[PDB]
Amino acid sequence: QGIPVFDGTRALDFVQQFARMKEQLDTAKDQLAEAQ
Amino acid sequence: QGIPVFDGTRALDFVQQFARMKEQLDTAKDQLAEAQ
Repeated sequence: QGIPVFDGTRALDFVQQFARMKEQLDTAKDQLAEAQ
Repeated sequence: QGIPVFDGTRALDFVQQFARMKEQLDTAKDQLAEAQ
């Protein structure tokens, strides 16, 4: 679009959110293994 | 709104987040198939 901007704060926040999503995915896979 | 801005960094980050949400959804569907 126009006038690109780098929201430096969201980068750290997005890294943390990505880590928590990884951990949620790992827990879900553990549940799947348990059910199997 | 006003003065549109393209946060080029979030685009890559959003792609990664979308991939992880896809994988979470796939795991949830696998759990559902297991329970059924």
